[PDB]
Amino acid sequence: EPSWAKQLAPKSGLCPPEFHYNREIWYPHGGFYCDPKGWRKNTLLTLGGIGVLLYMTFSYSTANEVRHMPPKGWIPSIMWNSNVPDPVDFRGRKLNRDGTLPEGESS
Amino acid sequence: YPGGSFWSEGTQTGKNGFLFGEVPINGQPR
Amino acid sequence: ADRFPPPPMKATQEQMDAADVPYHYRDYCAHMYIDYKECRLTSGFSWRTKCAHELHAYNKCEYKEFKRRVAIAIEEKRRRGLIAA
Amino acid sequence: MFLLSVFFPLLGGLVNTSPIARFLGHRGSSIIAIGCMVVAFISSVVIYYEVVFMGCAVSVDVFGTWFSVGTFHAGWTFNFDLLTANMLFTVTGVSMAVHMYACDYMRQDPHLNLFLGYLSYFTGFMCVLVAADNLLVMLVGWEGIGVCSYLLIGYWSHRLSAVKSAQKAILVNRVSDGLLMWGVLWVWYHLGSLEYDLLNVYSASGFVGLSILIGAMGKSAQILFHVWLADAMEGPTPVSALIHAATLVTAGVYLLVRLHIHDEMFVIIVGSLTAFMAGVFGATQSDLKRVIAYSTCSQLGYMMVSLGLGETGGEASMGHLMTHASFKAALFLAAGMVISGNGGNQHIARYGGSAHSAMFTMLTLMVASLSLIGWPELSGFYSKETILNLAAICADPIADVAHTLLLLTAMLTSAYTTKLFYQCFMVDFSGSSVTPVRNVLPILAMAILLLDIMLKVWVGTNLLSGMLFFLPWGVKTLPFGLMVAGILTATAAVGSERFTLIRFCGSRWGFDQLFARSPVNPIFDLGRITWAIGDRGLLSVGNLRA
Amino acid sequence: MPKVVGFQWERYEAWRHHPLLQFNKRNAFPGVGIGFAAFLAYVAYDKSQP
Amino acid sequence: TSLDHVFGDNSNKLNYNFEPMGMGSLFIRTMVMVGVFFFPVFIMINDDYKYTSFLDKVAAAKAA
Amino acid sequence: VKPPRVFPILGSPGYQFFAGLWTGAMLTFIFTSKPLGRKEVEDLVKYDPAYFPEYA
Amino acid sequence: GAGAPVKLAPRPDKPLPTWYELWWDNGYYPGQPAADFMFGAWPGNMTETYYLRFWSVFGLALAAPFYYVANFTDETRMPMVPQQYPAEVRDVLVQRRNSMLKHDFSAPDFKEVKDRAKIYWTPMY
Amino acid sequence: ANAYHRTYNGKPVPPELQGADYITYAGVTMKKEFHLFDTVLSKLIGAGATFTCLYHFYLNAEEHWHGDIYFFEKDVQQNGWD
Amino acid sequence: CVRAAGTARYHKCTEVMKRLQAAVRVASNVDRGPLARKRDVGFIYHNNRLRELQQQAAELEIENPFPAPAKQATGGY
Amino acid sequence: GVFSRYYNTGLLCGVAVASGISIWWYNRESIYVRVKSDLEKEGKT
Amino acid sequence: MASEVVLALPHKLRVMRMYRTGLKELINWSANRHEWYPRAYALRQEFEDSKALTDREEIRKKLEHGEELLARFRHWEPLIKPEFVGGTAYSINPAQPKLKFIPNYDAMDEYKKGDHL
Amino acid sequence: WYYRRDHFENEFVWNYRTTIEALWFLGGFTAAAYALSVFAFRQADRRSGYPKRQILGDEPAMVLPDERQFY
Amino acid sequence: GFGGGFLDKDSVTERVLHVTKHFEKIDASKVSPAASFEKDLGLDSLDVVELVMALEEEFGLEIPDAEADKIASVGDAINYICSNPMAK
Ligand SMILES: CCCCCCCCCCCC(=O)SCCNC(=O)CCNC(=O)[C@H](O)C(C)(C)COP(=O)(O)O
Repeated sequence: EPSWAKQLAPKSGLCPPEFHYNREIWYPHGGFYCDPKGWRKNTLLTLGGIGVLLYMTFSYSTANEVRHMPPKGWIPSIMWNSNVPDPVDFRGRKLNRDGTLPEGESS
Repeated sequence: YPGGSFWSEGTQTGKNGFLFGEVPINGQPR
Repeated sequence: ADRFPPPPMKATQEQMDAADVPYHYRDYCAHMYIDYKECRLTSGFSWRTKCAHELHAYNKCEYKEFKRRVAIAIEEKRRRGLIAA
Repeated sequence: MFLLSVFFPLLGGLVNTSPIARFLGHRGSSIIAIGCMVVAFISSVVIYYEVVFMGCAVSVDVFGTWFSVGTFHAGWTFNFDLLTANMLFTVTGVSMAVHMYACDYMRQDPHLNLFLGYLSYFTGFMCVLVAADNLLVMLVGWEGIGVCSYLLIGYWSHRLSAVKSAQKAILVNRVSDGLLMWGVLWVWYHLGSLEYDLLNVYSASGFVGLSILIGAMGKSAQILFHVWLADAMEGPTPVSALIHAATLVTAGVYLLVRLHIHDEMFVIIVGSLTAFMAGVFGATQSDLKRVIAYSTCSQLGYMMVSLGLGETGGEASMGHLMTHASFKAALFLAAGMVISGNGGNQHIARYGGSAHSAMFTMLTLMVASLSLIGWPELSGFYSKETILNLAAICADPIADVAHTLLLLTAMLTSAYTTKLFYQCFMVDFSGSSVTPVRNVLPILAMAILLLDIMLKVWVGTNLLSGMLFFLPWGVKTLPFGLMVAGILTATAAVGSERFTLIRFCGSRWGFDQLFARSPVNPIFDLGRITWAIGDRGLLSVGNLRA
Repeated sequence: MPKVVGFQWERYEAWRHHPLLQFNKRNAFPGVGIGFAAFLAYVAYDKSQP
Repeated sequence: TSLDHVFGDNSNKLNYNFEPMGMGSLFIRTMVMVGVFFFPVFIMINDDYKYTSFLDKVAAAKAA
Repeated sequence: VKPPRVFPILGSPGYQFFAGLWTGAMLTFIFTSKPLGRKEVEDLVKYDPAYFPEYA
Repeated sequence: GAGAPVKLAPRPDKPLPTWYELWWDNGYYPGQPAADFMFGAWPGNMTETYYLRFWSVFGLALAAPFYYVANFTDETRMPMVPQQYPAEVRDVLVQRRNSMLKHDFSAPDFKEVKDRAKIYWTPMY
Repeated sequence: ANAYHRTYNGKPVPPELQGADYITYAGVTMKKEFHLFDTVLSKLIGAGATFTCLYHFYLNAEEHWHGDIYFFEKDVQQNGWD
Repeated sequence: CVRAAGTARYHKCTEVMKRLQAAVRVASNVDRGPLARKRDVGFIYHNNRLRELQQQAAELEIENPFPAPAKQATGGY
Repeated sequence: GVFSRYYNTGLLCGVAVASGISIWWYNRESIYVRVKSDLEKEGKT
Repeated sequence: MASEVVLALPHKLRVMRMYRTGLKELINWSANRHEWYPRAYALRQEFEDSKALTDREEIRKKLEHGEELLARFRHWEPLIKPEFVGGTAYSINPAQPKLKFIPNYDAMDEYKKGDHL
Repeated sequence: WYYRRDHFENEFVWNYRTTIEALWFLGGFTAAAYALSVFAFRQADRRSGYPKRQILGDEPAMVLPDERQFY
Repeated sequence: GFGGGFLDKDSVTERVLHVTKHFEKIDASKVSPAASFEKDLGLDSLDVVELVMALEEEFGLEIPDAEADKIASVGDAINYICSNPMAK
């Protein structure tokens, strides 16, 4: 058995024991049935990075939003965006930022 | 599934493949 | 079309713009279309219940329009001679 | 929330294909893919709700321009209208369940994470295509989903048939893409801009519609371009499901609906012919996957006819796409579950009984079959009946042929679908494999598909459903009776004596054989003639020996 | 009219007709009865009397 | 050869002669391909022919 | 050819005769429906004096 | 269930054909040509002559109704005129060549409307 | 392993493989088994689909039994025109 | 204009579309080069040739072999 | 599949019956007349 | 007609392969094995009507006619087990053949890893 | 095989087939592309309001329309 | 488990014997390991072909034609199975 084999990990428990796959190949993705030891901590860190990038793209998306026409009614985009124009209904009555009929014609 | 669960301990330690085929020697930096 | 002229339009261009009506629906039943759209696009799940009257009115107006179109076709055929008079 | 619908699957796929995946494993890759799909699905649901119900279109400046040389200006810009919102919602809802199923189906595959990453790339590039405001980004999405399909079909790089099928599909789609590029050239030269909102046409030079429709038919696997679709079953079940539900096949029809610059006669003729061919193809086979693919082709033809009918027909076609995707993916997933319970058997003649598979899979297949065949008061029922009624009132005498052809096609659809269910469960058992897999995730994916199917009925796709069009009572009941006739004939499972017609129908009309030697072997011979005869011959300059 | 010639196959794989290897009609249409009962209750509660 | 008794030996031989196609058939199919896949050329040329026929009739009638 | 044991009634001759009856009837309805529909729609309005009194 | 044993492709041992660049050898048996059906047997042993003979009638059988309906029946077949719209509204809708409203034979300028609806291919200068 | 075990040669069926949990036919044994979550979810989805179809149909039964032409002409004759 | 108008674009952003098409035509055809044919985004040469051919055929007392000229082909011209 | 001459006879009989049904449909009274007559039947309850 | 290799088979072997492939095709044209059983019995019986044939000319006539019948009836979509030749599961994922590995190639013979000229 | 294909030049001959193929395809499609180019050039000239232009060997005529003239 | 893709001798023998006894002409006591088909069991060529197909079904195998032609006795078939890594 060659010297460098001792640095190599064995076949994973996921891998079929009757399979040989020339374990020495460095694969861009991990190779065959790859399953590291501290994998859950890696997963949590990956999710943290996912969330950070999510926040960055969320901020950029809210920044670069262009609304060319008033919406037809209440939308959740109001709660995180103030650039959203005040809605105008189908009948043309301007509506408040809560999407309800204003006084004089309401109730 | 190892350990009979999806939340079981890992199974792999060591070097997964040799990038560029560069292999460590006696712990000396490459 | 002279024998069965179209009825006057009860929906103006401005009203259709405000309702954001697709331009190929700007027919002789535009107001019914507008009311149906405004009702259904606000009801959530139970749209078939709380907007039944609006749908029925729109379909009744469309029934009138379809009858008018059929009558126009019949009159045109009779004038040209395709149908015995 | 807007850019989340596109960038998030792309980032997830990049992570899944990055060297970071080495440090995660298949468990982590599945977790990441499912989370990304769910988040993008939530964003898409919010966008759909706001756009469809409150009519708020939003345009995005993303990366500035892409390239602006001369009067040609191309920009990384994204706009979300009702069409884009519908496409994004449908694609995300499909691909989320597709990823859920793939996380379990390929659990014993070695390189699962690469499969997940390529699926995520496919979904992200579909989102890119639908997010396009101008034609260049549409082209980018077209070729990106093409590349992803090439990689996914050739996932099992150890089978030559899959490689051949992938190359054939790539070349056919490249023919369509050259046609589409020529059409784009014409569109820009005669319109001066690329944004769809800046494209309003009343009468073009014809070549616009012709070339665009040909390019679309290439992706939609219509007549003269459908041969690749059957061979795509060489790939894994999730790839076929995702491709046939809401991506790739839908892109051509999506482009046509977005454009509405076609010619009604050619559209109707092509759609009717393709639908008839798909219908006769689906009832004449014994591979389970090929039948469902041909059903996909038939529904594509239905949508083609609808969009050819008119603007209202186009919106009805879009709704038909929206309803078709869900149960198409459901049929693919149920077929995959049944196949896995049958030890990889992909042939109908070795099935039977209620022991091989779970109850939920059987019920899901039943519901999907009912919806697809237009069973009264169902998801496909509404769209199919709307298209039929709008096609029973067309002003084109050409359409009269199309109406009859589509009636026959729907009857055959019910026929082979009932035959499928009958061979799956009703017949006696005739195989050797029983491993009923009852894993939670694929069952939940089926549940999500069925819930979306329920939503498509309890909530209409557009305002067209419920708009009553005035037909004689027999005419409306006609497709119902046709489905009943298909039910009866299939439950009889009877056949004819005219065996020459059988051998013709089973061969897929020999189209593969025709294209094997009319263009292809002559291309090879032209290549040999050019090289040997010209270069080494006529163009050769020999040596002056001395 | 003898038919038992050359490895009669019906009897060879007759075990395929195992009752648990068959198509179960008990669960052929699950949830349908509850749906029918709910529909009846909804009709009687909403449309019939009020 | 260790798998021949499981998946077949190399006894059977492919019946292909590796020969170029029939000259006339090759020519006919090449022309068929050219016609099917270069239709815009013919459409434009026929448009020009119809246009020049219109001009010729106009010229013939306008000088009398 | 025997029918499936769990569904033996499907092999009955009457069932297949009925299936053929319905199939053929639907198949020819496919063609006969449209002109009858057009005539019916036309005479829905033709015989009405509200539009055409001369036809009563 | 990956890892199934697979037969290999033994290396050739006789002079190659001149045009051997059409047999796809991926290293595993069985190989295939460059494309299916290109040479050798076809599933069902059918021939191109068979399919040409069949299509010679099948194509015309499919095409015949198209020509008959496009050459012997007009818009008068439909018992109704298309959807009606006010003049200021219809005037833009019918401008589209694909628009179906052109088939209203009751239109005041019906023949003129159909006259504009013809399709050209080469843009005229 | 396989949910169906095959005995062959009339072998005595294993005693451990007999009971209410095993049902044999033609010497071949299959197991009577039940899955809770699967059956419950199947019942839920089936009931949802059935109720959906039933209620959608009941809301639109008149527009099916009689024609739209018939129903709307009946409404016009009986319940006015405007 | 297009994104502000929405549905009403077919009677609201005609003039700006005409302006933009005119600008594109000026950018292209002016100093077009030695080999480039002239470009009409609004199909203006097409329909003007169509009208001239219609008039010529009317003078010619024969049936038109070409489509009747269109009032406008785009959302602009 | 299966070869049932009963299916053939059913197909032919269905063809004939549906042709007869079409003939029956061709001579029916006007839908307007039918509705008015039914409303006469509905006005006497 | 059969292929040239089958033409070389012994009369017993030729007829055996004929009957075997006929059963295979009957499965291939069958809706189910259950449909295939009576067809199998009839096919077995038909050969039983030819058991006592001696005149080799008529034997050859019957064999040739049956071979032509079978050749006319080659199924386009044969029923194959998934992991055999022509099956869908064949050649999916094989074991990696042994491949030698070269460690630290750049480290060897440095400054002299270019190209001769 | 690879030597033969890299040294295939020794296999050329003026047989019946080679000559037929060379004339009908190579030179024929050369002529087709040439005529197509001529047609495209003349049509582009006509679509820009230009008179006949002098191609190589076309008698003295107008070349290079002036930028200072409106055609 | 056992075997490098191969099953045991004993279950193979038992399955082969159980398949073998499915003939009216066959007396059970005369079936045994390595038994002549024609000379001992008195089964015709059609019977041998049927038995080959039946064993192919039982073990889920697609036997090549030449190997099937080599099959002429019980022991030959059993040893052939004992060479198959593809038999279930
Ligand atoms: C879809 C179906 C298509 C048509 C399929 C073909 C149907 C036609 C079949 C009818 C023609 C025949 O039977 S083919 C005629 C076969 N019979 C003979 O040739 C005479 C006997 N000669 C012998 O050598 C042996 O007895 C022999 C029995 C051959 C070997 O059995 P054993 O070695 O045990 O001894």
